[PDB]
Amino acid sequence: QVQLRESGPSLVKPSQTLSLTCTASGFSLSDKAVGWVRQAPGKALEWLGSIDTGGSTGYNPGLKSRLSITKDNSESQVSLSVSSVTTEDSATYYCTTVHQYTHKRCPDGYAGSSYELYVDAWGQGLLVTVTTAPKVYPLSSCCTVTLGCLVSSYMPEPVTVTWNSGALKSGVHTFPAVLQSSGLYSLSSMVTVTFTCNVAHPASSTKVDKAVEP
Amino acid sequence: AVLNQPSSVSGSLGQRVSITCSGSSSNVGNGYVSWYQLIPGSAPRTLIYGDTSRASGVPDRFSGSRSGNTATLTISSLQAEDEADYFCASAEDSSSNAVFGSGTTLTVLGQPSVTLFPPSTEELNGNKATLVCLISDFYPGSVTVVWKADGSTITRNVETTRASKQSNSKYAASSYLSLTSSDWKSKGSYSCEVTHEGSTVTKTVKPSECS
Repeated sequence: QVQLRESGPSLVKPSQTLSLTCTASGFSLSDKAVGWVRQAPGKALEWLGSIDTGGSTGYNPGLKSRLSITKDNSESQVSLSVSSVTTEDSATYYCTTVHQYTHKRCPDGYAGSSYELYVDAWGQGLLVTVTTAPKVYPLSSCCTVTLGCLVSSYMPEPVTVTWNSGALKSGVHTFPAVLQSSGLYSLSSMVTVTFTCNVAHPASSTKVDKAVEP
Repeated sequence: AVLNQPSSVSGSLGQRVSITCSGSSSNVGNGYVSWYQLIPGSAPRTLIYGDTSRASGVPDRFSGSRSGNTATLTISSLQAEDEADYFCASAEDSSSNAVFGSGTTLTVLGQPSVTLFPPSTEELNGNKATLVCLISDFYPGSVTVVWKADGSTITRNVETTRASKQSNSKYAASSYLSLTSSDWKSKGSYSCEVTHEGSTVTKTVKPSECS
């Protein structure tokens, strides 16, 4: 089918440029238009910009100065550049396909302009947070069974948790982290019944494997 | 800028509710509104585009309508599945510039367990210890976490996460007690007393009697 894979750094530092790449699998870039939409933590969806098929560009006027969007048909990828970032630009960034059309509107006998844009398909959203590797601890209960896999002290968000290389999809509940006073997150991923949980952290590029037994 | 929405709305289960989205004669007045559903943990899905047309896989229970400068999304037969943040949107001044709504928070009114973990043996080797109390599937999402040590209440190092929407329209949370291995053996018993609509579900672990 049609999906949009967002790829880029999940951490940037102030007064530098954040770059992202959207990989398009399932459709052509000379067939559909691509748009960028971000949501700030506690805010509304904010329009960023769009590039159609014909290579023309259009952005949110407030952020046109700091924005730039290009694409490469051959790689079937679209790029985004947000310059001179500040601590508020940390947000979830969604890659999307948009359908744009300027409808004309003349009187009822026969100029005018009525503009249309909407999002067709949404990406999944990677949260750029504007480095700390996690420490993994196995968990088991005191004397069905319940097994744990505690990820300890990591920055920035997020971490992706699986069990046995994606082969265990059952009874798993990954939890929302806590914001400790130290500013280091800590989340857990319970499983309820040779159990290795695989934890990855995109910022530190770390991948560890910790087995859990009672 | 942004479109006006009630930010917070409430309706009852199986009934009918309506979310207003009002703007100018340059955005909503042109009248090509879109609607979107954002459930936490999932991607935003497109609901209605061009005022009234429903998108792929969108049942006709979600009906888009418009009256001049105020578009209105109406959800018929509410379900727990429908609790989310709904955003409207229309283009302004160009085909390449969109504005979104503030987004309202849909609440379905009529709808009606915690495992406790000790710190890993590996963690106590750095003389650090972390009590993990994971609560899940309670509704609604208002829980009072109180740690208990030998009948007394603990205040230091209490770290609790806010309630979070799960896939099953249920709210789950996590609470962390970051201690050291020294005073972890000091008390004789530790209790994680969570309260949910007056009921107290308690999980307890004792340091010696757990190894």
